[PDB]
Amino acid sequence: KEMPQPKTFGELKNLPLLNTDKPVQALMKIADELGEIFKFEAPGRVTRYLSSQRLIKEACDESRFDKNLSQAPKFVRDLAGDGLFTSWTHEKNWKKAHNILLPSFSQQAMKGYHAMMVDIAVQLVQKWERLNADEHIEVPEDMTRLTLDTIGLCGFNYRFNSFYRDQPHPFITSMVRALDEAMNKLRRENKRQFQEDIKVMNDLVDKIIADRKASGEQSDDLLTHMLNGKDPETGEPLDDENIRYQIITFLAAGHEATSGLLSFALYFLVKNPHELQKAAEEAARVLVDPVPSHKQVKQLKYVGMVLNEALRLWPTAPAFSLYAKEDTVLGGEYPLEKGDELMVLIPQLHRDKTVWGDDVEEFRPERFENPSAIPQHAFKPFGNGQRACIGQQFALHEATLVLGMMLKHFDFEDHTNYELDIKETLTLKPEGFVVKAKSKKIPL
Ligand code: HEM
Ligand SMILES: NCCc1ccc(O)c(O)c1
Repeated sequence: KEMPQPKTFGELKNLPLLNTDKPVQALMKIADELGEIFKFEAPGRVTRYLSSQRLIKEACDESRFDKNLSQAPKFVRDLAGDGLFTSWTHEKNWKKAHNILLPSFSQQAMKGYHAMMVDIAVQLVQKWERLNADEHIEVPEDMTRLTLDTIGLCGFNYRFNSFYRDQPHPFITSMVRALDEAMNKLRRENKRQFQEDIKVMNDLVDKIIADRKASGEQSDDLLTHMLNGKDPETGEPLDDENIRYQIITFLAAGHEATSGLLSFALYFLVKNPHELQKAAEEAARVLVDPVPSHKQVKQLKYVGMVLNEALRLWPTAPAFSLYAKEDTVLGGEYPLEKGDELMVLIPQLHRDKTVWGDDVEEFRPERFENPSAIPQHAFKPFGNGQRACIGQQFALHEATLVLGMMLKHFDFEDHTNYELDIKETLTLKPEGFVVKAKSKKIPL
């Protein structure tokens, strides 16, 4: 078969369709019009956007396709070097870092990060306790303070102290503006600003790395695990520059996807008072202590379904790219040559009615009551295979912990009847999402 293609702009091909503040949402509507697969061209490039489980299940075959650096990864490499998110699978550093870090990202390791995550989670609860009557919460704003701070502490025992600030730590300022300057190229002076922001970031990370080496200190952070770890295959440790790239990667790549998830989840729950009540009821039943234990977080199952359903509707890291390792036919109908690229459009996958049923636009956490009912590769918010999100257990333990506590400690009002507005950076979030809290007065 011959692939549909969206509207073209003379010599710029489909490029100007990406000249927009909301390009994922623009691609979703094209997929609505054109179906499970379309060709997208720009000067010098072509890729194909996939939307059906039928096709994505083959694109997720790792004997046939591997991770491609385009978009999210390629421009981000300018700040995260050959960290895990921005390295090709065949780069020696990717496989080294993968084998060394997998153990520090498992469910087991979350027990070691648990206390630092509760540290920051408590600051968030205390902030909201301490608002006056008539004040309100800026949700993605507070979520982003929390996830950056949690990553900083779990990653390299460094405190950005975001809940003490109107103006973020200069590193965060630099990293935010550096992701902005990366993302903005997707369509095209402050080149020396980027160079300054990179240098702010490296100098800080290399400092903490040297300081930790000089001190000999052992703590419960990822930096300790990186300075200590040896790859079983090569027998080598990571070098100091690579360790710095990983720390920046966890911050640049991990914080926003995770605050986005918390924000959408809260958005869905306030728009669906029956499901908020069910999740509040589980939080009260389970979180019986002043501060949550790791084990109690594992017990918040409904809260976990809530998060999964939020990720289904609005996967906050919304697309990833693959290349064909050899000539191959996709779907029985589309021949591809080696090197041919594909984009997996996750929010559209997650709306595949053949897989989810007809109610795909509905918020329904009970969909995830039995995960084995979901066909393979139908739900991919953490990507695929050996290149899937190393931070997934981190991200979900964090979101479950935090949502669980917010639900234990507060009732919520959508006091403005907020109209969803999805801002896109490298990630997705509900821009301007605001709520009022009313404390249940449960002491920490
Ligand atoms: C809800 C939050 C998150 C979502 C939805 C998410 C999603 C994803 C996705 C889709 C990819 C695949 C990218 C690709 O194929 O090009 C990925 C990779 C990755 N993510 Fe996340 N992520 C989240 C949180 C985090 C956190 C908290 C960390 C902290 C370390 C993190 C670190 C990474 C890294 C290092 C990779 C590359 C892994 C590899 O290729 O070896 N992520 N993530
Ligand atoms: N760790 C999440 C990093 C990330 C952010 C945006 C994306 O589109 C993506 O594929 C991955």
